Amino acid sequence: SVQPNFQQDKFLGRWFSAGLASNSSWLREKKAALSMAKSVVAPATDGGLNLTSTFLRKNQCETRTMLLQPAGSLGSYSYRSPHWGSTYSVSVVETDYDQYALLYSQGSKGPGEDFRMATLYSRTQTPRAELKEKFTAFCKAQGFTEDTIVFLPQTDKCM
Repeated sequence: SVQPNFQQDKFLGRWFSAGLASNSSWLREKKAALSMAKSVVAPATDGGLNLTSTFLRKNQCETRTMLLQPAGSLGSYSYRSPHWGSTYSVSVVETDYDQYALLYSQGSKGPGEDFRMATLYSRTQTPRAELKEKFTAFCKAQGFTEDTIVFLPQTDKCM
């Protein structure tokens, strides 16, 4: 269920984490108390991607980097989390490269297999209405209910 003819080089660069849906209420709640700054997608050695997220947590700038290892079809990745004792499938399901990308993740190993999440990445920090609806429509088709779909607070700090 990857974006057809996915081109990794065009997915590189700056993105803003503008929305999320998840079946984990804990995760949604933790994320919403953060303020998202910017994300950066960079090439990784294994042929995949390094995803670096910058955010505000209790008024402090924080950064986290995740290695997205190539999995199957181009646009699909695996993320290993030692903390969660789990591996997650991560897929770029839909993107036009220059405005939005929709990512979908679910566990593939360990207790994390119970976990599902959709993310809206936008090239602009405030996405147009058309892009927000693209995200909500995707989330609804994937069985996320209305109150599990979150638009995330943003910040201009940390940059």
